[PDB]
Amino acid sequence: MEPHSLRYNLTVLSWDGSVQSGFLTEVHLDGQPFLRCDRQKCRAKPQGQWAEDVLGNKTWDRETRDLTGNGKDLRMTLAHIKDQKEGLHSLQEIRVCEIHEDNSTRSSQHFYYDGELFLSQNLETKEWTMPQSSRAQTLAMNVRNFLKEDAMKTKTHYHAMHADCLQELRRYLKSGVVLRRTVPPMVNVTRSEASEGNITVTCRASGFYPWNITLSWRQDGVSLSHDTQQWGDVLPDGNGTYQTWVATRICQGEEQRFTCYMEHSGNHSTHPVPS
Amino acid sequence: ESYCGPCPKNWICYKNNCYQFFDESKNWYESQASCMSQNASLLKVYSKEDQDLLKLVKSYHWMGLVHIPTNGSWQWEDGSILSPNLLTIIEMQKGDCALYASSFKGYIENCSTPNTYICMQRTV
Amino acid sequence: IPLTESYCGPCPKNWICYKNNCYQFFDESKNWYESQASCMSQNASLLKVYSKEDQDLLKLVKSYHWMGLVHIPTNGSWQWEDGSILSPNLLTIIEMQKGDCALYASSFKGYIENCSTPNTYICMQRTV
Repeated sequence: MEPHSLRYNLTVLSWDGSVQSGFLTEVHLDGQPFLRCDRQKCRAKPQGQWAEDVLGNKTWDRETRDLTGNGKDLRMTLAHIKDQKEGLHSLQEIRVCEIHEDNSTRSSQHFYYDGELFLSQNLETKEWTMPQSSRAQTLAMNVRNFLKEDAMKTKTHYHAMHADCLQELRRYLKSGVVLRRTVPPMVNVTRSEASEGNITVTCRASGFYPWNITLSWRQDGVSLSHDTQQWGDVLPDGNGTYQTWVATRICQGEEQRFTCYMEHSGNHSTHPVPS
Repeated sequence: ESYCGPCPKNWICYKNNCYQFFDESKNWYESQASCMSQNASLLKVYSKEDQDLLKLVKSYHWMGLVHIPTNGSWQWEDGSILSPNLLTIIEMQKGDCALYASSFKGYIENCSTPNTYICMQRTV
Repeated sequence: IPLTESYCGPCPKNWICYKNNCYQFFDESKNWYESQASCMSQNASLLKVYSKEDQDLLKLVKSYHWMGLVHIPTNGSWQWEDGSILSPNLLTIIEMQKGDCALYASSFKGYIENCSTPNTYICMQRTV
């Protein structure tokens, strides 16, 4: 199964070299919109483990306290980036961590300027990396030097940065706010009418999660060619789950000879064509 | 000495000077006032050696440094003229006031923009 | 209202004094034990946090600095350089490096690190 993750995406803006007061920070938990914080406060985006609104929000003080500090720091960082082009400019600092099945972790820090990545650091190895672009390299050095000389960022700052993200991911999981549950698909097999002794059988699987799923038709138990089948994409429901479908043409009468094989998160089921 | 200079009750005392930090976000003007309210002023920076402790300051705060257009120089809210070789000033937000940041920096901000501030008062 | 200007208690020459507690920041990265000794060699100790209120200045310190928070194998708890157990809602202790010491960080945080790793430190002397 996929790893639990946490992502903070901070963004600061400037107009004609003038760094604006407000900034935004988006927190995503296991790939879901979790928090929205402007210069003032953090607020939860819908669906919790609750489903109403009253949740113990005020603990958003912790994230409010910290995300604002980083917001302010990033403003000083944008200030050191002198650009001679009128208009808007944006600077983003994206911090992300993950927890895989084996409980091993992954974690990084990325900087974006006007939408393009220019610097990043693997917080596991502590090794900076930058795109092979004349322009990106200038930006990179500007920020890396500011973090060294002005910001006064030590070797320990990055050790703590790595820990912070991981401890908060664990704080959210340990609190049960993250309810990643499997939702087995519903399976329905339907047929079209015989337009020359032939019919199109369709196997539809819907409302499932996670995203990964295997669907395919079989003749006498042997899976058909990919070229002889029509595949639907995997579409989000609008409820947090997904639907997809597979189909194939068969000579009317051979019906009970065909079956739809499906495997989704451990379960492998077989579905015949209705009679 | 074993005792730190005359200071308002419960303020931070270092080398005879007194400081205090205020969480309440306010604009320069409204901040300048907050200080005077307690017979003080916005942080004034005169010595890198005497105001040594200023290197430990996290984040940025309102300072008492203003900018006068007519001439084109930065001078303290009292009257004093920023003594060269102290603060490295940086253009952050278009404006006439400046915030203090760790390792003797001064970021320019719009005096109307609320922020936290530091009030200080010297000794004779 | 008047304007009462008082003095701050007995502190080593040019140390910081706040609410009758002395503090000094040493930017000479040193071993935890080397720091303990450094503060003990001045009739002080490594910073001890006992109240977010009495020591609110600690809210605005940047970077990480050694403090008297010591581990205990038997239990697994923490206590200061004098049996003083660590109070409940004072510090958020983040597990940074597997170690038995802790660095103090801004906004009452404690990062666990290797006691044999050099870092800057803070000494604290509680005025008589």
